Amino acid sequence: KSMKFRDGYLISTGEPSKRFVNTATRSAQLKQGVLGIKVKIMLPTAIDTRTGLTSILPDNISVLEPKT
Amino acid sequence: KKKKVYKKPKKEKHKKKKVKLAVLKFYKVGDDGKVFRLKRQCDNCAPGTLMASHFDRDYCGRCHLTIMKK
RNA sequence: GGGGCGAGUAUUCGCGCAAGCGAGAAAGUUAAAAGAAUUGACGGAAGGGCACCACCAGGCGUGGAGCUUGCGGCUUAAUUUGACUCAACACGGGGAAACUCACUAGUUUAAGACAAGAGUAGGAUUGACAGAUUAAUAGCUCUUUCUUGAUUUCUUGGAUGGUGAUGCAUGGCCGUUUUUAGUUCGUGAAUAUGAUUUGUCUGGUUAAUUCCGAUAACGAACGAGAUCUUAACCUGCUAAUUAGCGGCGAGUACACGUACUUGCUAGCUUCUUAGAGGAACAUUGUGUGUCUAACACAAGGAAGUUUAAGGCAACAACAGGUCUGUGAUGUCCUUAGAUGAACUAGGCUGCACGCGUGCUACACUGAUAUAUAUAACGAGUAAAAUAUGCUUGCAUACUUUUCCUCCGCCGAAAGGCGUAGGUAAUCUUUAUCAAUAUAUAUCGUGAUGGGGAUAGAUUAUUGCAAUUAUUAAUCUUGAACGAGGAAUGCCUAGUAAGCAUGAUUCAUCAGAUUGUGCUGACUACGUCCCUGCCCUUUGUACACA
Ligand SMILES: [Mg+2]
Ligand SMILES: [Mg+2]
Ligand SMILES: [Mg+2]
Ligand SMILES: [Mg+2]
Ligand SMILES: [Mg+2]
Ligand SMILES: [Mg+2]
Ligand SMILES: [Mg+2]
Ligand SMILES: [Mg+2]
Ligand SMILES: [Mg+2]
Ligand SMILES: [Mg+2]
Ligand SMILES: [Mg+2]
Ligand SMILES: [Mg+2]
Ligand SMILES: [Mg+2]
Ligand SMILES: [Mg+2]
Ligand SMILES: [Mg+2]
Ligand SMILES: [Mg+2]
Ligand SMILES: [Mg+2]
Ligand SMILES: [Mg+2]
Ligand SMILES: [Mg+2]
Ligand SMILES: [Mg+2]
Ligand SMILES: [Mg+2]
Ligand SMILES: [Mg+2]
Repeated sequence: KSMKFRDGYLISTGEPSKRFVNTATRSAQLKQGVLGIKVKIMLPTAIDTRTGLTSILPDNISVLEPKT
Repeated sequence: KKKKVYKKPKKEKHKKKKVKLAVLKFYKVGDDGKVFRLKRQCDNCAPGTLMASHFDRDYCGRCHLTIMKK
């Protein structure tokens, strides 16, 4: 069987999903077989760029407030 | 796939026949006529490496140098 | 009226011309039969949509012949094995002479941890010349009799290895549904039981649950989009080597500057290379549409089907494939006459036949022979091998060589011998490493100078080894085939088709994959008729559907 446990927000496709996500796989030998472990963490909007500089997200268009 | 068919018994392994205190047959000493070598000594091996007295030749068991009797 | 079959059956009585009607059991057997809703799946029910793995208008074919290659079947000592609609069948990177190797016939080996007992220095055990014996130069075994020194050997446990079984015990990875457009949550409402609904929709629009809008719903999240890589534009910016152009001299010939060779080295970036930027938004005009969301045509422009091609890929699944990729792994087998590891030979390729992917053709819009002109993506350097003292072996430089190979000589050719450069924008070698093309001549509708299967003979190279013929070279031989029946595949622009080439495998071998360039069409600008997938209503006694 498989069991999934989620929380929050996660991305799957595109180039951002390879920058902002951290992934690992491990296995544990129990008495009656092998179990696979798979962890995926999206970093808190923290990713330097290929032209290295702290980026944010390719999906946002905040509009600034006029000075008053 | 099938179990073997054994019609011929096993090839036997090589045992080495044992002689008790064979060295006392290599040197013997009388009262007169002191110690006398009974086999003969090698040529390029450190002294005391004796060689076999075969039916028609002499054989060194350590370097395999063969000298033909005639 | 009192769970379902047995059963409105048996027996008996009344009534009837008969058919039959009205009252009406028991033994035995059974865990459910039965009512109404909900979600899905299915329909030879009704509507609506999408798509050259669907069709329409067409191109080129395949299916028919010879042959190359994979799969069944037969055969064999063995012809090792997994996968069988799409989604098995030039797939397992699977082009096997040995090795690989898992199959057939033989023969060796210990590279059997550790613990306990035995055996033993008055010797546990190891190795071997000669003759026999073996395919064998495995002392494998035997005769014979020397060497060796506690490393080993025998017994009982206990480990170890295994291309041995189980993908229906698992991990990981991959394929498919599906490259479609889908999936979920908070609060509110339907509740006044519930499984569950709505939000997620009649309509218009888009490649798209993409948008506009209607509205018991108001808002959010993944997927789509955005993002990333390559291509197309820039005489504007930043640069000049292992890139070019230009500048200055000396020549060789011509015409009164042109072509080529050569020594040297003001400046510049068009050509070559590669970093940063910019550029398209449907801009402007005209039409259709609720004048919204959008669509079509024209002008400009390098570019107006999101400009072209790709990579990534939600929720949920399949008893899909793989334990023959793995010091990923559970269980079961086996472990000295081994199912461990090797060595010799053989098989995987055996041929009355059936099926899939392909290569070569059936000629004149051609075949043969000469000549002219012209690409893009690539790759490249512990062993054996060449030289003194010694009788096919030893000691010797790791001083040369092993990969791509220019050039010179020899040979019809394949190839051989001698010598450069290159660990590479520097050399091979690319202001060019191909073939379709183009020009001129011969042949002349004749299975023909089309086609090139099948056979004979000789010669080279790789390799320890070429027989069942590794590959290549020369002469000879010269089969079917005259456009392919029923069926069926791919495809909309620098695309189909035709034409060749670099890499992967690789000691030697491509009719195979995976990339690259060269020549370059016809037909549509649609539809729901066939096939497939999706949505709505509807029926259901289906839910392994
Ligand atoms: Mg995308
Ligand atoms: Mg009853
Ligand atoms: Mg029922
Ligand atoms: Mg079809
Ligand atoms: Mg048609
Ligand atoms: Mg053809
Ligand atoms: Mg055929
Ligand atoms: Mg095949
Ligand atoms: Mg086969
Ligand atoms: Mg071969
Ligand atoms: Mg294994
Ligand atoms: Mg499976
Ligand atoms: Mg699996
Ligand atoms: Mg719903
Ligand atoms: Mg330039
Ligand atoms: Mg394995
Ligand atoms: Mg073998
Ligand atoms: Mg085969
Ligand atoms: Mg002929
Ligand atoms: Mg011919
Ligand atoms: Mg292949
Ligand atoms: Mg249809």
